[PDB]
Amino acid sequence: EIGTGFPFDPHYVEVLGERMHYVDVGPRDGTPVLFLHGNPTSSYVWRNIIPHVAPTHRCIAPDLIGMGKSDKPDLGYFFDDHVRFMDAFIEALGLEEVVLVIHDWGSALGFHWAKRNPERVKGIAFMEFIRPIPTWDEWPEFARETFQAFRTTDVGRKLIIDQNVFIEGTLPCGVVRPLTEVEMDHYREPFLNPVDREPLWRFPNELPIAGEPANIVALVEEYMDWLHQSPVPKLLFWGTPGVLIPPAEAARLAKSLPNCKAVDIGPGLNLLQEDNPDLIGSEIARWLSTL
Ligand SMILES: [Cl-]
Repeated sequence: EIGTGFPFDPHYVEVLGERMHYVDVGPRDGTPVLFLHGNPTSSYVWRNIIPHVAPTHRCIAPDLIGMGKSDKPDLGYFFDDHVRFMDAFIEALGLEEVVLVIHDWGSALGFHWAKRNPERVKGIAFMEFIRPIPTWDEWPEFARETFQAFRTTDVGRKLIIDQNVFIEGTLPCGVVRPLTEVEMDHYREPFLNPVDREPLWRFPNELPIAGEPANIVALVEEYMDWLHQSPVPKLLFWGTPGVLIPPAEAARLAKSLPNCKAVDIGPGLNLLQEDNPDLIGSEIARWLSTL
């Protein structure tokens, strides 16, 4: 039974005029472990991983601005807006050195932060993360047509803003096991008002695919170059068939990235946390003990 509950007291901090919500559990001392979720999830995606880590480490898991239980201002919710809010969140909590556990757009946030603050990062655990996607040929027909549809201000907004397709359609397609309606309700909660679904649409329009948008492709190429040269301890989780990171890509990264341990979680698509939380949390705790 994969737990469906979210038993964490809410914490809030004011960041750039907006309230950001975060989970904060574990001992107050030591190096903190910072969990960054992506699209279209929240700290909820970490709920069954954090308990493997909280016995011996501080766990901080924020909700991105406009997502989860964080405030929802009238922004475009560009990656750049998320960079500003996450930078500020980390300083507002007074974090110095951290370990990162990051996923999907959370990973783009983490890597881009790590690149800009390499002396402050003691380890990075990552999974199903954002890397440049050279061609649409890498995706199957349905995914290709859907995400190409997403990347317009007409049909894309109709699908994601009006019809809430990213939550009701895409999200369960990123999990091998069937999500329950209780879990779905936790993922749905932040976007019950359609005007609040703006981040769900801007994120796929930011994905670095076949060279566009050029600025996001450049930013991501930068932090990937950094990641290939830094000796920071790395822990890569991957599954089969995977989505952003197919088994061949995981193998490549496992050998080419310095100081990288790779863990096969078994069956998985994008939300690896929902398919093997026990192994992911267990391995993160284990890996942490070696840092
Ligand atoms: Cl996305």
